[PDB]
Amino acid sequence: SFSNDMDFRLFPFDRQQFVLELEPFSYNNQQLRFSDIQVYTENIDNEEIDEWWIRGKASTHISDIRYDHLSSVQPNQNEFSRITVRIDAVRNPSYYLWSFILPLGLIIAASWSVFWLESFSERLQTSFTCMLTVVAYAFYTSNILPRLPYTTVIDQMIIAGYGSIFAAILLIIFAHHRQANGVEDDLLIQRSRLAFPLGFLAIGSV
Amino acid sequence: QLQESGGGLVQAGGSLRLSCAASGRIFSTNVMGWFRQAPGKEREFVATVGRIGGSTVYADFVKGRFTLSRDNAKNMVYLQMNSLKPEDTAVYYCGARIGGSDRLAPENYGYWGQGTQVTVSS
Amino acid sequence: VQLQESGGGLVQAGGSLRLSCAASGRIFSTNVMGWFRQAPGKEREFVATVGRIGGSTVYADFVKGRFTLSRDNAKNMVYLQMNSLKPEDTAVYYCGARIGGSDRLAPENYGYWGQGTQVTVS
Amino acid sequence: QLQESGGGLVQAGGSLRLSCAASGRIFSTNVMGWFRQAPGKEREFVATVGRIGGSTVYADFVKGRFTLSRDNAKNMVYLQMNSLKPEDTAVYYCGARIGGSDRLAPENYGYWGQGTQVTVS
Amino acid sequence: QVQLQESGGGLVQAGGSLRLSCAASGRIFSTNVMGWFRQAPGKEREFVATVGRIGGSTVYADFVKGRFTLSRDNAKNMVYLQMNSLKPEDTAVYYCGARIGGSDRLAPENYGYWGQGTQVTVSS
Amino acid sequence: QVQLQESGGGLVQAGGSLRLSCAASGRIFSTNVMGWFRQAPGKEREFVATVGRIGGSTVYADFVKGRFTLSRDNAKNMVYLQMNSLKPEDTAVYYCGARIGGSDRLAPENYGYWGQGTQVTVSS
Amino acid sequence: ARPVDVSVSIFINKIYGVNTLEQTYKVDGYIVAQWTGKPRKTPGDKPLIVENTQIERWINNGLWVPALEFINVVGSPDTGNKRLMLFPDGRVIYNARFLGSFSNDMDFRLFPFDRQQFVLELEPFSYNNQQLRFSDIQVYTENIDNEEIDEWWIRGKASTHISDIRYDHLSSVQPNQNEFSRITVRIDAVRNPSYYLWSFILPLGLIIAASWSVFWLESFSERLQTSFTCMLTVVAYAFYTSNILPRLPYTTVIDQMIIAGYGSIFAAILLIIFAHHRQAEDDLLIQRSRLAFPLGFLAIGSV
Amino acid sequence: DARPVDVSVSIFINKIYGVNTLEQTYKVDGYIVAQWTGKPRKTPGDKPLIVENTQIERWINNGLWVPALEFINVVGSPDTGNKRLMLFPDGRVIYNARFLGSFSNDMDFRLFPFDRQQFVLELEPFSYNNQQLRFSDIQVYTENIDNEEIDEWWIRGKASTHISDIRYDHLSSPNQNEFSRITVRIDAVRNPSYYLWSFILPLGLIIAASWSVFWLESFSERLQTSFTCMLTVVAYAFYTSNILPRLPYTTVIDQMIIAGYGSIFAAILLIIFAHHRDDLLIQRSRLAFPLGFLAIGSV
Amino acid sequence: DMDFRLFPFDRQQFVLELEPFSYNNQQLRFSDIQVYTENIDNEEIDEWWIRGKASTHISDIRYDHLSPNQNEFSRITVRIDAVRNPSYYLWSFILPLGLI
Amino acid sequence: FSNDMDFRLFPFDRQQFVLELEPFSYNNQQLRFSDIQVYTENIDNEEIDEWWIRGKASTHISDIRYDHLQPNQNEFSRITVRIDAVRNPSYYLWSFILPLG
Ligand SMILES: CCCCCCCCCCCCO[C@@H]1O[C@H](CO)[C@@H](O[C@H]2O[C@H](CO)[C@@H](O)[C@H](O)[C@H]2O)[C@H](O)[C@H]1O
Repeated sequence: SFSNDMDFRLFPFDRQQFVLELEPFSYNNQQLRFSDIQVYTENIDNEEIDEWWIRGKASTHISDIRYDHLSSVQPNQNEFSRITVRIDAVRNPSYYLWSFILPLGLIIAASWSVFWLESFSERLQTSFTCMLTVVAYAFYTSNILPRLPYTTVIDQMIIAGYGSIFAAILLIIFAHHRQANGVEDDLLIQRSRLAFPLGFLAIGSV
Repeated sequence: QLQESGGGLVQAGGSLRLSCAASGRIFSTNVMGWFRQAPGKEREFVATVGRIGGSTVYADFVKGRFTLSRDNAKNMVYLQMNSLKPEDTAVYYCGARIGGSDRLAPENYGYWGQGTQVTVSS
Repeated sequence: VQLQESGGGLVQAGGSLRLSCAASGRIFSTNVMGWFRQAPGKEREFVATVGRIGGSTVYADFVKGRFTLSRDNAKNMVYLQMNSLKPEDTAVYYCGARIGGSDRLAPENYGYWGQGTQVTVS
Repeated sequence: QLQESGGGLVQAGGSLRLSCAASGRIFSTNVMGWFRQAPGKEREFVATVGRIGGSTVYADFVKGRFTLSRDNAKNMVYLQMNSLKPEDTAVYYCGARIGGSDRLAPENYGYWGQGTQVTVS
Repeated sequence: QVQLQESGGGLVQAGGSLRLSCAASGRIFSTNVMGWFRQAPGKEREFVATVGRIGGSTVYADFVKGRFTLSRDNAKNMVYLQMNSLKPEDTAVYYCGARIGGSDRLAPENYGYWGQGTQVTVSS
Repeated sequence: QVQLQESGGGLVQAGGSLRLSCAASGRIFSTNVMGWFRQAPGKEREFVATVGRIGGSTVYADFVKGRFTLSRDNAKNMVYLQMNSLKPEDTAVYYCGARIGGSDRLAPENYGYWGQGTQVTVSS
Repeated sequence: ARPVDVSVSIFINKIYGVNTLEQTYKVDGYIVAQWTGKPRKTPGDKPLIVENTQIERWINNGLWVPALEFINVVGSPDTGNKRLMLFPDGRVIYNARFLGSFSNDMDFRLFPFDRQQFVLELEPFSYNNQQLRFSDIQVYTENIDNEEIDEWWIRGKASTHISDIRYDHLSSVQPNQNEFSRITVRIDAVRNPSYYLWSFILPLGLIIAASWSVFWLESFSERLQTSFTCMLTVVAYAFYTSNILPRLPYTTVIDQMIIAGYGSIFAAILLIIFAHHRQAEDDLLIQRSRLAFPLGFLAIGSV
Repeated sequence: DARPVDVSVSIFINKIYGVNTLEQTYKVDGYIVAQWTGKPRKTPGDKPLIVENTQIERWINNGLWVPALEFINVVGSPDTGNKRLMLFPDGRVIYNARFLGSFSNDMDFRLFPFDRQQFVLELEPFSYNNQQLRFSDIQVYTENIDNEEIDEWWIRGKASTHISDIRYDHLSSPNQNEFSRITVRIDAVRNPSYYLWSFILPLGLIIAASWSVFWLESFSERLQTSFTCMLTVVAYAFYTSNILPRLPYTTVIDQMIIAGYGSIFAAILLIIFAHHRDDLLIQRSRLAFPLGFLAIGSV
Repeated sequence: DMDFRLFPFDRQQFVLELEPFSYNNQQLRFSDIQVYTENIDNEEIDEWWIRGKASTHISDIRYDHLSPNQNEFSRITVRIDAVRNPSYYLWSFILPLGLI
Repeated sequence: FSNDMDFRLFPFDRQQFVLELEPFSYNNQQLRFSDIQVYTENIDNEEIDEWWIRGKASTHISDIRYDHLQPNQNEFSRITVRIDAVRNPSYYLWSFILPLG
């Protein structure tokens, strides 16, 4: 098991650099140095079924690591030779595009149909079914997606669906009580069946 | 924005002390690394801080001649160059690591300064 | 995907040939191509193909170091340099493309076979 | 349904070849095994196939004297019994393993046959 | 649920023998949970013997030193304590208890349904 | 809601002894959280002693050198620091603290409900 | 005979793999121990390097290499390469790679805003402070570039103590033999709460607030049934969070937001029914808690 | 001829954790100390001698007697860290070792989350009967607890100990079939606060909330909200199943979940029966149905 | 072999099979086998309910791929019969399902 | 053991489980495989098993030539075993596909 700096914020479209670092444990570069490093990798037939898609040939470096905290202090005796190999890869996002992002777009889009219902009571109670549909999808997401200390693209779509549905609940209530007279029937704003999806798409573009 | 300095012409075996001034949104100086590029040749790695405290990464051609130091307060890093040779003649750039995991890869550095010319003659 | 073999002909025992297989269509690389042969009455048997790890190549037991597989990914071709031929090698040498599975030595995991090139040793 | 045959009377030291015909839903003869039961005693294991290919399980009293074989073509098994002794006198039954996790356990066999008597003087 | 009755104790000279019996009756499907205890005036009720976790084993107090034996009769739901080479220090009333729960065969806390007990006296 | 009160401090000559007491009151479930600190004029309040994680152990600053000993009376919610072989370097105010949380009983930052303190002066 | 002064350095490469329920974590790094032993002969009278399996051969012949135990490690640590540098003057530098599971006292009650102290405790396994004492401790950690992609945010430099541990059950006729020298290393860290703010706390806030919309419905039947769809949505969110969040034997902050949502919805159910079956006659005025019900909730939430 | 070797033991328990309810196991990290007296020996400077880890083997090979002590109730080989011998010139030998092991014990979680457990450690020589080696005494030392509100388990009382003899029927191969055993026991109770506020309290509000179907005024409303309630218990039973431990029997919470099902189901029957036998009179069971639930609950 | 098709009412047979690794039954034979199991206090808290004392067998395994009378090995077989404790699955799974 | 497995047709997928054996240090001038035989388990009923073994075990003996390595010393003898299997789609048809339809 090897460790590395990995950033998954662009998941499922992230790119990683898998590295191996090699260094003598006890002999400095005045006693033992690396003269050259050759790397060989698997011959891929078809990467379609592969979780990761390798890009480019393996990269290599030879370098000197100088340590400031070595007890003895003899001239030029605190440097070690280091080999670094890097493998670049891109995640195969096919599974996450067709099974995660697409259904979530259909769920969020379908939530915009509440503005086509005829009664205020219908628009409000249905939104809660939409709200419950995103929560249901959030659980389906979490149980499969990798754990992270930050939100990914999919996590932000889930958040965007919550906001949209919540913003619609507000707009539904507002239009039905806006006029503060009892006959609050702002059909003009209720005719934001086009303006609400466009307002959503606008905020998301930023 | 990064700005180098300290360049100049020098005779073989002489010294220089390149300086890199950082200004803007850099958490610390641990991110800055020195590179150089000679006419025709590609830009190559020179030095930067190591992962674990107290360690510094130098290119194989340094051979203990150059030293990387920093002043986190002034947001600057210095490359004390000694025993310079004609092969060290090039434009020395100062870059900032972005991400990935390869301190030695220029592909993972950005915000390059204009550079500073170093010339060693015989 | 379409494959076309070439380079066959007649030769005496101990001679040499250089077979070529040109790939035309949708192929990810030449790693997926492998040489096979089928003599009259005998099954179609594996000859050679690339190995899983770089620098390695899989050869049938009867090759005995005589044949050598090479490739020009640019021209999208693979070559089979056959040396020290023997009468037993007479057969029709086809060129297949691994259609999946994890048995490079299995003809059942190959397809898009070509018209074949005849090779005869006296 | 299973049917045995090949029993009879034999002199101490002689041989016999028991046969078990199998009929019905039986994909392979591996599930079949031989048992024997003397009057007053309990039905004891004799022979069945081993888990891994090439192996066969025999009771400790067999001592290499018996040999179980199979004719998957006719869907049958045979118990070739040699060097028979008076201790081997019993009714030999043929059973079919119907699950469980013990090849040597009669409790895991059903579809028993009528049995065929083996008698040694 | 269950009830326990001891018997078989009495007066014996130092070095003699006694066989105590405990009969159980009620909601008890095994005699493994039954255990012998003793309690003389002046001291606290201390463990004597009970069955071990693995078959074939038996747990005895350190003062038994192999002199007492716990036998069983699962058919008759009875346990027996054969006490030999008796010492004057073994004098006490011996109780029979059934294990309620916990997971310490040696702790009387985990025992309930105690019986009346049988007095065991050993003189010189 | 906890209150701590120290006592036992006073003037003493080099090589003398003192016994400090600390009484805890309020929402406190045990004296294990209590720990002794000391602060000199123009010096940072430094750790002295507190109970150890495993029973029978006690943590002492490097300058104790076996001279001090921490004991307790849980029933009365009190801890005691016996100070022997005192030197002029031990002159300071000795504070009693209760461990709020964290996982470093040597760090003053993980202690609260500090007391007023008792002065310790070792003359020489 | 004075005690052997041992100078220790600890390099920490990584702290990860927190187990909340067991209150443990993983640490990868090196431990360097220097000390002066008996003078000895070495090849060319130069510092001699001995690695791994050859170390044992030297101990058999007389070399003294004391075992330093991690007090708070869980099971045997995974020791990789290890090394001795032996000097003719007697100096010994022991260096070894280690990966171990370490335990500590962790309070996650303020999750996802909890702070933690990752500690390493080092102590000789067999030699007291009359025989072996720690003279100094240096700790070196990773140079961080951008802490945004990291689960934990380190705060301040590593803290170190050198203290003595006295054991009461070693008291012997020979006194002063029951005290051991201990090194303590502390790393302070705060959790990175971004993911939990945007993906857990924010949505839950929207679900709870949206349930206050029932008081804007105009039919008693609509008001009451919708509340059951709201209770159902909190239970649905309850196990969405239970799948990602850590297992604990106590409630946290998110756990209490959830219980509050249960209470709000259940309280509104009582109010919607009270305002319909206890009048002289629907009470459509008490239903004007559209503002009084959220306000009352935030008020109680202020404690 | 010779009497048994008397061995004094001390056990330091650092942490009992990692309970596995279904396997009835738990993890224990601590130290074991074993002291006995051997044949007097010479030591450098006549001070106690220390032998650590791999060096111990050389001493056993050179004739030093170090009996193997086994944790009877440990599941698999324990993870032993550093280990040490201290040899005194007068003959005393003190064996010390760090251990981490998984231990088994009869554990009854039927009263969860209000269950009480007895974590035990059973020590017994592996080869030497109590005519060759007996345990003279046992001392146990446990952790000093600051505040138990954060701790999953609340320890109660001091650790109990036992020294007894185990007699094996299968070792009749004169009178050497008995073995000395040490037994340590840690009594503890579970911290239920988490399960009351996050599991039992919400489930109560849900079961109670289901009872409001008797306040809806149309029959089509009572029966349809009942499915919403049924669906809420299902969603909740799954929330619990994902957190609470796996057991071969029901717990208090499970019976509550089951009671939620029965209450909702019975209500669904009363709603239909009352309709076809529009009787709103029995629909006034708003107080009858909850009381009957609580009455049955006690039983 | 374990069949869970009658879950939660399934019945299993826990087996141990022991055999010399290298010595055939002309060189090493098992003369007898005895098994000792746990004395159960009460099984209501246990996941599996043991039924009957351990069953044993000593047989000879004949291998056809070792080619005179040197291809038979002695094998011990132990079997512990047990039935699943179904209480939990009856009350918390099957019953609520019937109601739904 | 690892191999190239394609589960796109799941739950109706077929797989080739492979074993590849080769000397670690000795080329085919020093050590060469002469034959390979494979014996598998005797199956009673396959309805209970997750996978169904279709056909006998296939075997190969080939030579692997390594470029990265005297002449004729860069070639190792390799055994390959292949067990063809097919998944049991029963469980997935009744509990997953049918309810989804
Ligand atoms: C008409 C109605 C339409 C409703 C539309 C609602 C759209 C809502 C979109 C939700 C987007 C969430 O996007 C959120 O962005 C913020 C701010 O960059 C990120 O915030 C995080 O990263 C940034 C860096 O970018 C850090 O500086 C910050 O401290 C941290 O919180 C969150 O990680 C991400 O989750």
